[PDB]
Amino acid sequence: SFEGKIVLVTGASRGIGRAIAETFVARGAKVIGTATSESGAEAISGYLGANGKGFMLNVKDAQSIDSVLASIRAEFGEIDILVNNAGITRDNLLMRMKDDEWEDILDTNLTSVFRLSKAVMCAMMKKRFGRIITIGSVVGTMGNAGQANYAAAKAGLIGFSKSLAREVASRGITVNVVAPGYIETDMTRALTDDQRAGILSSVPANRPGDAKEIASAVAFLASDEAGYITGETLHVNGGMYMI
Amino acid sequence: SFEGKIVLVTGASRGIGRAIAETFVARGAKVIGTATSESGAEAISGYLGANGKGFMLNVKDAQSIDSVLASIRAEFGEIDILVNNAGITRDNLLMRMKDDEWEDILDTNLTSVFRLSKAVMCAMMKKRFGRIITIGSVVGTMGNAGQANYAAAKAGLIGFSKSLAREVASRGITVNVVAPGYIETRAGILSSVPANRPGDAKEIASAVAFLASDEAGYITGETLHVNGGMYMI
Ligand SMILES: NC(=O)C1=CN([C@@H]2O[C@H](COP(=O)(O)OP(=O)(O)OC[C@H]3O[C@@H](n4cnc5c(N)ncnc54)[C@H](OP(=O)(O)O)[C@@H]3O)[C@@H](O)[C@H]2O)C=CC1
Repeated sequence: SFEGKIVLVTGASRGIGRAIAETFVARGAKVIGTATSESGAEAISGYLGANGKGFMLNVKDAQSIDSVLASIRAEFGEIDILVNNAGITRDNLLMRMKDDEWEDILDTNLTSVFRLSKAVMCAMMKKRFGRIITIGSVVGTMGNAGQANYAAAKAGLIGFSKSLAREVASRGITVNVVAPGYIETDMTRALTDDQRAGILSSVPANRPGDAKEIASAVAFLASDEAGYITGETLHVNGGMYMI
Repeated sequence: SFEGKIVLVTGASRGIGRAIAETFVARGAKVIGTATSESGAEAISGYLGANGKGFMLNVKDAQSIDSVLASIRAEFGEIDILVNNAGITRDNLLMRMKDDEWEDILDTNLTSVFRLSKAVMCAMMKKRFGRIITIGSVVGTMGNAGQANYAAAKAGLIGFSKSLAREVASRGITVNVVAPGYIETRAGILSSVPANRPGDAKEIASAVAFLASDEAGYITGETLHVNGGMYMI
């Protein structure tokens, strides 16, 4: 149960993000989800109801971050659990990878983790409790052709998390990463059956993952039953990669 | 043997970068080292001698990168072996680390690997041979307090190399990372090294040299840990 916990979930409009926010709502938390557009911000508030609210936040603008967090501080309070789920893919083979594509991935998926962790953990330290969970990817451990930018960012937040964990572990704050595998989004249900079966051939579980299965893992690491788990990567990929 | 191969080592003024550049010269290659100062550049041209040359290179400047590459391709030729070694530290506990310190580590230690690997790989693919080695750090794997920016960049270049290795493995190019531990450039950190001694700069060079050789054509997407037991994977 998360009765009393203030939970921030970046990128919460759909898929993993929404399933994460929906899980915390059902377990008694005050859940704050973000989208990149005001329409998404208001769409989050609709399905969050009275238990939470949606905000428009861009993880690449420090001004947008100071505003939303202050807005969160006024109408809700200090964040107890931060779930970094802002993240995009800008696929290309390296010889075709443009600069802005590399820079966009590092600012959206890696620098975002540094900036939001810096802003929430001052309160987690004085309250001697905190949870910082970032959604990485199996690509960060396994690598993948055409996603050198993506894998660099997803692996970078692991080293970041391990370093931050060592800094704050003695103050009741744990910093962890959930690494999803093949999860069924709407873009999953939109590729050809030839494509679908191709990825499944490398999944021993012989099925795509479900967004709530990532939410279950995020929920566990955030629960108070995981105070001794810090600097860890929890892989949820159905056996696609085994570490 | 490295006869007929052209090597480029970024950041080869001193320490690990120098030992790497000197090792490739000692095994028959034509070597180019880079520094940020025209000072350190002429220092590299000095110790390389008639078998190599130094260049001033700022990996955060795209004009500097392309200019040095043009010179190398005109004076020496296409680069066969890229050793990514440019790197800096600006440590701070996270709530004390200003955004500039996070920016500089990523731009210098991570984005530099993407820029120069991309710039050299087109010729490597046409030759159907290539070696890309990036000097990482034990910190990128074990993590370290006050070094979240350094660790994130060092961990990120491993995710980069794994993906790139999958892209070019079939065309005779391998992409690997050498991860040093405690290398002498207190005893409190030597208390964490079971070897009970610091590593030598040339001990990293021997690693890099092994990966860059034709004997290591089947090693790709791998991190070789040279740390004396500080971390074990
Ligand atoms: N020392 C250790 O224990 C460890 C070292 N490493 C890494 O391995 C390498 C060891 O070399 P080390 O002697 O430690 O570090 P150096 O003291 O040799 O300086 C690192 C190199 O980076 C170059 N450099 C700095 N900024 C830039 C830039 N903006 N553009 C291009 N080049 C730049 C420097 O050139 P100049 O001489 O012009 O500054 C120098 O040659 C480093 O990359 C280090 O991070 C890995 C693990 C631990």
